[PDB]
Amino acid sequence: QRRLYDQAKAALAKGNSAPYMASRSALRDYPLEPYLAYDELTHRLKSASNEEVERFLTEHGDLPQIGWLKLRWLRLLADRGDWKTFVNYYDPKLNFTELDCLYGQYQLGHGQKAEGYATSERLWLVGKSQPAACDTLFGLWQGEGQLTEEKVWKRLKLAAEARNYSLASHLAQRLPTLGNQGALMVSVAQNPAQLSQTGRFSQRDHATADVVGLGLRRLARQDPEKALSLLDYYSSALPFSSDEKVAIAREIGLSLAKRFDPRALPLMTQYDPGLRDNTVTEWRTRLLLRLGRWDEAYALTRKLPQDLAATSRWRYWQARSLQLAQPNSKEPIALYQKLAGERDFYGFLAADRLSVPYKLGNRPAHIDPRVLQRVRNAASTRRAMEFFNRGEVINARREWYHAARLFDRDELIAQARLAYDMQWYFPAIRSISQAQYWDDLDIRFPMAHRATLVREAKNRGLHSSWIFAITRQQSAFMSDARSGVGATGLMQLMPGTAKETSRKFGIPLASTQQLIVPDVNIRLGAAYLSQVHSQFNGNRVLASAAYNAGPGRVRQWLKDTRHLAFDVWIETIPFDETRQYVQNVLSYAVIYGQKLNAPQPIVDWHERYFDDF
Repeated sequence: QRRLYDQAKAALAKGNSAPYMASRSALRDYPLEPYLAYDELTHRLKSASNEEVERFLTEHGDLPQIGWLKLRWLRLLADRGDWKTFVNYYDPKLNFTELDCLYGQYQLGHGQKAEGYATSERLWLVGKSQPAACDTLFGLWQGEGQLTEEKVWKRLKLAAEARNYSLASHLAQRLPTLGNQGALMVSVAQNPAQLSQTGRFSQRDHATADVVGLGLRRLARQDPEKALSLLDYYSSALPFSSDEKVAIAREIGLSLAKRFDPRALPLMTQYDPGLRDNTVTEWRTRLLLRLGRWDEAYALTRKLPQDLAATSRWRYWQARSLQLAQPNSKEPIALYQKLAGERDFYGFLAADRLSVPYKLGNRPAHIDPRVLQRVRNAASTRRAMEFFNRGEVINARREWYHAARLFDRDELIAQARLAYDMQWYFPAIRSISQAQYWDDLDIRFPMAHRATLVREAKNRGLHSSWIFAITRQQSAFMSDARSGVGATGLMQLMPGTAKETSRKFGIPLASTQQLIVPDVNIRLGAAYLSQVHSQFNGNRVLASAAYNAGPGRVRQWLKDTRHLAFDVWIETIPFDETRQYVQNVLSYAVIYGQKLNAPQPIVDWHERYFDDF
């Protein structure tokens, strides 16, 4: 009929299961019933039989939350010493370190000594604190003389790299001979500038080298110039392995290169001449492009390994570096023509360099309805469908992601289309993306919140395509999206920025929790957008970057320039996030330009060259 399941759900959270038992067989057919079964079993888990739990795991092993039952149940199996059953259900792919440490204890108590050692070492060499279950394991492992001073030293080094200094220190008080260098590693990790006192760190042993090597790699982040100076000294003074040296040169080189210091080039060249490190290789090339050294850039683009060379990034820059080095050569038009077909930032630049139309080619997928029917009738779908109609966004979203976890390519696309048809845009975007079917531009770039975006764009003299592109990159139309560091909503406003932006523009805000309202979020998003637009003279390349990284960052990336090309500037952005972000926004603006029937070239005329001059 139509289900008052909330009676039973209210009974179970908290206390009593009597309504669920009464109701149960009316809900034989209802899809969310097994969430009730789940809690009913979970509250009495400590006294449920094996055969009952095992049976629940077979019948409902498709539930998003089934892993938590396995964790709670396997704790009991270990306490009770019922290892036969523990091992039948312990799954490493749950990623529960409590369980992995429990499985280590099994290994050691049941003959598998080599494997238990290896398990213990694998969980010991971690720079953060581990569960209590692992203390028991590390106790046992130690009691078979495997916990050597070398390994407590190695974990100490990981902990200092993780900046977990209370852990790092506990470990330093456990070094029977190296306790000096342990204390010295923690000092240096906290302030690596102390390495200027070279007399204090010249004790010629491997432990001292470990402290100096860490110190130099950390110092390289904020003072790469000082660290470059000190490298020369310390490499003579101390027994660095060849790999320990290249690891230091890597950080010093990368940090110098991101400040556009040409002293990075000889260092990078000497410590990675094989072009083994992709990141060193890309920034070596980027630094050359910044300095106008086109020939060297070009030579370098020709040496790249297969996996870099195959990218659109370095196909482009091979072509453009040649065009810059040899303006009169025609080898670059061949290279651009092969690339101009790709629907991607670099492919658009290639098409822009040839003055030829961009290639979009919207081509939605041939789907078998026998596949569509199967995915529409899957238990996980039926449940997710029902959570959507109930208002529970997060539960429906949880069900959706988790079913997709094991769907093949055909099924994922079927899933994608089902979500599009509901106007449920972010999950369609998400599913089609993990399907890697990129040609369906209707699903990938839908016109969601069009009224509200097109309105607040005209409001502030901004192009519709550009606001469409920002919110697509920032949220992908998840109205309640939240980032790792607390940026909130469709245009990922930062609580601190939202506060400023509210105050300035006379747009009222109740709270950070109100950033989830589309109409609120877009007003003060599009406000802050026009501000940074105006701060950089209508330059969407600069203005975009500012939106993601702060105008003071963008100002720093503009000193001291003179007639810098826009593509070289974008390519040489120090932050990987902000570089990718800018590239995506500019690309998405092209595409939403076509879909809004207000064409947008990859860059405007006035954006092509800029400087702080």
